[PDB]
Amino acid sequence: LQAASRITLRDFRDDRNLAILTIDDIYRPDKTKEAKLVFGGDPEHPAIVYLNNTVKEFYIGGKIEAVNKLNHYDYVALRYTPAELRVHFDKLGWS
Amino acid sequence: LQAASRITLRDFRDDRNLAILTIDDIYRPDKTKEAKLVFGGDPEHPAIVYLNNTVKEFYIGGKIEAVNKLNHYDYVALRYTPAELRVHFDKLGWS
Amino acid sequence: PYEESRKFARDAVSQAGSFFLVHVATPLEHCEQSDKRGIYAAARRGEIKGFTGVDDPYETPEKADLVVDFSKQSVRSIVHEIILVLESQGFLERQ
Repeated sequence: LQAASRITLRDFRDDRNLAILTIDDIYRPDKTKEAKLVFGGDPEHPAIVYLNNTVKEFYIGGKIEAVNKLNHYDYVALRYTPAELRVHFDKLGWS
Repeated sequence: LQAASRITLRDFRDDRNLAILTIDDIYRPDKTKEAKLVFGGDPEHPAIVYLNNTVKEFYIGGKIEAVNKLNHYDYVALRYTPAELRVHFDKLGWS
Repeated sequence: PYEESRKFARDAVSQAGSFFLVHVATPLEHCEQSDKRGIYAAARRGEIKGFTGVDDPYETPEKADLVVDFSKQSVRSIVHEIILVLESQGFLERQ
């Protein structure tokens, strides 16, 4: 992986390819600062425990290209994209 | 009005501009042939009696360009375009 | 992989309720090409003995209640075909 590299972002539930990310950069974020400024700093804060124990060493940044929408098989009728909700509000004249 | 003429198609219910028809011709239909082979014939038939009494002497051909959707204020939830219905059948896995 | 087995399961289960055999008839080539775990690869090179499709047979179903192809149809569409059979036999008379 490297600047300019094109990677595929796969779904773990069903190995579906969702998008191609084109790498801008590959950097080492300082998690202590992230945990401090964004989440408060408390070591027991969920987001922090997650940032310390699950998040990996580096962050990959890059514009995204969409190939497929994630697949959900539950309550499709309640799942709205911002475009859909916008079309809906609009039809009913909701302002 | 002659071929190449750009007309605005208006909605009588609210005087909204709906489509712009760019003429291809302005011929005058054999309302007898039509009414016989196309609608079966018989001088009574609803379409025939409409054809003869309400339809004007000549038809104006010409492809169309969409300028406004056409405002209905009843049962918007039940009003579907072929696009809308195709998207719905697709979200539900309907084959 | 074997007709004898599937027939057994069908008879065992029928004693207590209904049984539906759905043959996910996805073609082998498709399965191998999409294999992202290298099991077909290993089996091809002898790292695994008698692997179905490679060194062991797959007795194709003959009277499957429903035949599907993961290469030709999406999952929601396949799930839905299955739901349609159930619906049509009165199993799903909903709440």
